[PDB]
Amino acid sequence: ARGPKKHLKRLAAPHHWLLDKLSGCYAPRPSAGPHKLRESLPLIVFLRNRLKYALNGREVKAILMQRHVKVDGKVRTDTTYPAGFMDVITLDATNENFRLVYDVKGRFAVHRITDEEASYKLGKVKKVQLGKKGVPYVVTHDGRTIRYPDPNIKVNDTVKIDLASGKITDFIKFDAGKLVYVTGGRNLGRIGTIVHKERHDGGFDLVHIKDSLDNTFVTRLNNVFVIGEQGKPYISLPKGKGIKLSIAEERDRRRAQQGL
Amino acid sequence: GFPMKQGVLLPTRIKLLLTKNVSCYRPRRDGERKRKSVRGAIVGPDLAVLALVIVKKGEQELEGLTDTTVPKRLGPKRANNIRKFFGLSKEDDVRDFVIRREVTKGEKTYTKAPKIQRLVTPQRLQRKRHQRALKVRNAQAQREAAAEYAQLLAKRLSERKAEKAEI
Amino acid sequence: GISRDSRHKRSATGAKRAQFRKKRKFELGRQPANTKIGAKRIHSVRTRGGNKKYRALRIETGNFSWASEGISKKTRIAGVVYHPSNNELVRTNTLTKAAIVQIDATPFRQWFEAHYGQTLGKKSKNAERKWAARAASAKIESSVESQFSAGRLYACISSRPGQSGRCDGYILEGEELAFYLRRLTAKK
Amino acid sequence: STELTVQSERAFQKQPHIFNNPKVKTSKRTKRWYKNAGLGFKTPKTAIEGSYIDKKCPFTGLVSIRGKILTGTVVSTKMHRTIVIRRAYLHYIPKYNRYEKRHKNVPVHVSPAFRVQVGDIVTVGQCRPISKTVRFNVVKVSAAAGKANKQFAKF
Amino acid sequence: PRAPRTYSKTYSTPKRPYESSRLDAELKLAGEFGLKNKKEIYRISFQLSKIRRAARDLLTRDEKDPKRLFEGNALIRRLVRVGVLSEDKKKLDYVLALKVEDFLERRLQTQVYKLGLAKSVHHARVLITQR
RNA sequence: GCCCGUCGCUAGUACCGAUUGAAUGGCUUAGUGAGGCCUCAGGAUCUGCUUAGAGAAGGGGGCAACUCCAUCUCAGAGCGGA
RNA sequence: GGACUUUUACUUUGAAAAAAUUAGAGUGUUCAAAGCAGGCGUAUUGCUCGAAUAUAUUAGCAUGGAAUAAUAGAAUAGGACG
RNA sequence: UAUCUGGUUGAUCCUGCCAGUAGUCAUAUGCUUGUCUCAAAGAUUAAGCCAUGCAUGUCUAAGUAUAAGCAAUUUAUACAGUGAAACUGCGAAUGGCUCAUUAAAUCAGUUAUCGUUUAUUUGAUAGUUCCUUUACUACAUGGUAUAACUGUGGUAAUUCUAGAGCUAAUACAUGCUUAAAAUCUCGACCCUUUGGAAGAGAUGUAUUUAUUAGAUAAAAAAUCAAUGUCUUCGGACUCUUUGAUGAUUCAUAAUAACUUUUCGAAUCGCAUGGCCUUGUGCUGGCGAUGGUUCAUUCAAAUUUCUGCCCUAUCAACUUUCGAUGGUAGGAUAGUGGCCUACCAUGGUUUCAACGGGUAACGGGGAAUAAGGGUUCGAUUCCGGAGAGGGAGCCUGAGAAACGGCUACCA
Repeated sequence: ARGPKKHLKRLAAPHHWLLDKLSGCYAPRPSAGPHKLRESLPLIVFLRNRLKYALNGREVKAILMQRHVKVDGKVRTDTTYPAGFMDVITLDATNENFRLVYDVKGRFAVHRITDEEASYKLGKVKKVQLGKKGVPYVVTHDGRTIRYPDPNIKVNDTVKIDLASGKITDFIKFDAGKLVYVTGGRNLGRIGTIVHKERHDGGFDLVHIKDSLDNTFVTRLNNVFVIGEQGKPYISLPKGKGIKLSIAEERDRRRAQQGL
Repeated sequence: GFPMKQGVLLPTRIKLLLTKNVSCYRPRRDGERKRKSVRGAIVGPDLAVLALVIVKKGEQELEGLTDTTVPKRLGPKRANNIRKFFGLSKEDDVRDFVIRREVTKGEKTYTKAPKIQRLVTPQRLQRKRHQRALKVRNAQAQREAAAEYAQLLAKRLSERKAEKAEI
Repeated sequence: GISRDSRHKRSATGAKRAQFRKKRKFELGRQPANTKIGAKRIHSVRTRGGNKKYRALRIETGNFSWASEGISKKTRIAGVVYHPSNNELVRTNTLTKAAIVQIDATPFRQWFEAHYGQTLGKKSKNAERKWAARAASAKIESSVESQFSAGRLYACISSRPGQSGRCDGYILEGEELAFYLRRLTAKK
Repeated sequence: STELTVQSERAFQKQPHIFNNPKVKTSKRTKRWYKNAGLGFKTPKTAIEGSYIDKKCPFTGLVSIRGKILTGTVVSTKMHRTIVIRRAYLHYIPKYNRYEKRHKNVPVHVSPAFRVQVGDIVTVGQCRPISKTVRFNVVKVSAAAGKANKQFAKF
Repeated sequence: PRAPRTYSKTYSTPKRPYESSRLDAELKLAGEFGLKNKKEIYRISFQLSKIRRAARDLLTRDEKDPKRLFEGNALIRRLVRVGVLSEDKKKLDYVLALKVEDFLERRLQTQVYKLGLAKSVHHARVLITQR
């Protein structure tokens, strides 16, 4: 249709942003970046709609232009910046450090971390290819292009990044029995160690997963992100740790703690 | 009121396709062409005005022409243009020969000179120096990282020889 | 202009196809170069997303590779003498891929006489060591050397002249050369 | 289909960039290249033995099998190096809660490695646009000849 | 270009137009409770009729079906919170029973009377509506 | 008792029909073909690189012979560009 | 990793799956159509529950079934395994 | 939320339609109309025609200020505050509107690019640019030609512009540069062995061609042509390097070349200091804009499977002037009869082709509540198409754009 779309009609905007059906008309269209449109999160929805640090999007823009926010180490002035998974939100004033990881509902959750944890990133390798001048390279889910990796790193493995520097430090391979975070589908936001990989050549490898409640589910290799060992992630999970309570269970819990 | 146009011939009006960077037409948008009327370049009775230019002066002074003289409103702004209006050789410092313009702010006559561009300056030399410096630094950087991967691969090969020695 | 869509043109079933939408810029084609021999004239064409194509119209010199000798020189293209698509390209000496032309031979002569010390058709100590080291490698081939006598070498174009502005190609050799040999005389 | 003459075109049929040096006296004349489709598809003997050319061959040509893998019944082999196959099916209609016999004739390339005949059930693999109608390539002959010789003569 | 500000209606309307008996009963409810519209009855009888529907559909489900459990019990607790469903009869077979009168009797209209403050449902009306 | 058709009057609808009747729309033969785009030529002017003269400038460093780089100016000849 | 496999329909579970819309949970917009809010204290420098679930069939993928109903095979043995 | 009722008879039971009844995010219209909230709205007919206004522009300490601009002051005799105009850059290819065409088209659910283009954002990425190569080529930085402006003007008339005179660049056109190493060729000589060598040239990246490497299906041998590293001088060669995909002639690499030569910084802003051999020597901080290639993101272009309303008073259709396929080429960003040439005779059809109709844009959907259905969707989201009708095209990463141009018709 004659060229690049510049607007986003608030109604087509991804639901996991939790934007109200009315009041307004448009949404922030995530800038070009390290993350796909429908799995990012603009700074404005985070600062304003997720953190209540703002009301007018204009005020968000000001706040931001004041260099307060910084993502993964760089200041960032983009109002509708495509911040997404594993990214490190950093407020030097207020002394707050955030990491963007999924709920169990499927949304991005407000998660407060250490100042120490906020100095290294996790990154699922999406591809690893030989480069020009014979220099091999790995590229992870967030478009991070790191050269000279370990000759034992394949696709779908996961990786620990410096943030303050570029070098990959530690890495975990995609084996059976690995604490895995589901990043897509409606089984997303859950966590559960991996069971077994349905192969299928040239047509979507299915991944069999099991959480710490002996609940099982499948997905596809795409939505699967490796994050560690049994009971031993490499990042700070949030309240619930991807176990998915049924409607009746949730009903029971939220009306269990009820004594005013 | 239609304008002539050098190189059409015909002592008559013709309608041509006019483009960027060509007479009797200034565009209003990128690559905007327009078909406009234009008078020929051959003189005739239909001409209201004839733009002529003196090549040689006769034996008589013409009133508001030969008798009088107007100034070239501006002066040399680039470095070597200044160095060539007078011809100075890249030596005599250009910052004195820049024409300065007086202008009386009522009871405060002022002195304003251009802003010499293409001038070789300290800060330019500093930036240049930084270019070459940074370039070489990253060169050796990438070289040493290359040596590093060379080592890792080498003593990985060594661990493959060691492992193949185990079994 | 020239559209390369498939939206015109009958369905395989047969039916006439309606006119959905108008001509789009991206489905465009452009005119053939129809490139010929002699004097360098090449026009750059602006394509999609920048990227110039080079369109040779008249070309005199090209880069030709002697496949089995490991070398490649730059010679003057003498003339088209065969073409599998259209005979009209031969009568017109129009330059195009897969066209069979005759090149100059003399730089290839100079190289071979300077490399083997043997000379086609029909002193320095180090160079003697080399020319002696070689041989059992100077057999050429009947058809290639016979080709060398007349001083014109049957070559096959492999570059796209109306595309790259280059008229490169290889020398004919073996089964291929035999084919175009039989073919090129049996129609004369 | 093809058959005979191999070099029966105005141009010279040769596999691209498969140099066979004249000087180097070989006893096979011509150097042959080939690969494997994948997905389980055994590259037939007649493809590596043979001396055809077909750039639209999955096993020796310049195409790649990827996407859909279908099967069908050969209805047409009248053209050259290409066939038409009828894929039948049944269509569910809700209001009546019943089915109806439908079909589609898919155009598909067939390499001179195989030897097809009308009736042979065949397995094809989707490739790139080969022709005006062709997006599939015959990749396995599941049938045979429908017990042809089993209609022989008296005694 | 904005979102649809959704809506719906809250009343149905009798199929037969002039069934004298139903007119009698409807009238009785009106005068007894101090309603100005037959609509005020229709409304209720529609609301109720949706409940009952949701009820029937659950009753066909298998006992201890997750949806029957969660939603059925949710509906039940809902019909209790107001004052229509008794704590005695409290397992969605009475919600298949029920009647309009039980809904009618729970209005502020009805309560601001039934224990004094009014002496008539009409004085209840006039009081309520007058701030 | 009921009842069928020709025939007669008022209203309405549709059919057949000289006019080889008319109107709109989509396709379309043949002929004529504007226009931008491509291409062979064109050269109002306006410079370009190469060859050499006539007057000064700046020195690779010398007692005389010796000798490079940048710039500008007019009789005059080759190789191409806009 | 090497070597080959008669083809189907049916049914199950699952994945892949925008929102709004519908069905529907929670929250007293004073009620209500709605909205996705809100609720709590130290109401002088916080506390905190959410923003569910379901349907989403035909075709394509994936997985379990082996009744029903088709299909192919060893008779001029040109058969089966070794 | 599974209901009927009035009308053929003298009366009866039927058949059967007419009429009654109820709703419609369903239009209109009529009579009446007081309060709160919510707020659809020139779609239907005429994608009919339109007066006037407005709806697209845009500047950071950081490309270009000698406004004969304003402000003055706080140093500022190159400039520096602030800033009209003009240049340059990006944007105007989104938005908004309409439903005219469109019936295997669009759309949808599902796919593919081992079939391509992509501004941007994001992460990566660059020591080679000169030349018989000591009496040297600006790099302490090479060339003009222009607007604005001044001034002279033309027409009834426009966002019309002519002749003259000035002047900028991150515009235009040029054009130097930096380490070590090694690999290939040639090769002066010296000297016969089995042969080894001073020093001359080439080797950034991109582009075009040819060639080679890119192993791995479990394990061993002889010979010919070349010819490598170490001699324990008969000879051995031992450890030997391997990425990815289901799949490649893939990524990546080497050889011989090729090119009216792509790129490799003649740019800007704040600070202004280190270190002496005291040369305006040599260094040195922060980030701005740019710059080739790869990745990323936003895209786009095509593309597999299956699914559309009425119609037989449409049964055969398709190849004129491509219809279905093979070869080669051309053209494209690229796949392909997309086009050309040669060649063949193919392609669809009662499982309904082809043709006609549609008051037909497709979908999410909507109305109607026993179920199965019936009916509808121009219209707040998504996809497509158009800008009075047609074609053509410039600019550009992206348009066959119309609040762009060109031509024809109205």
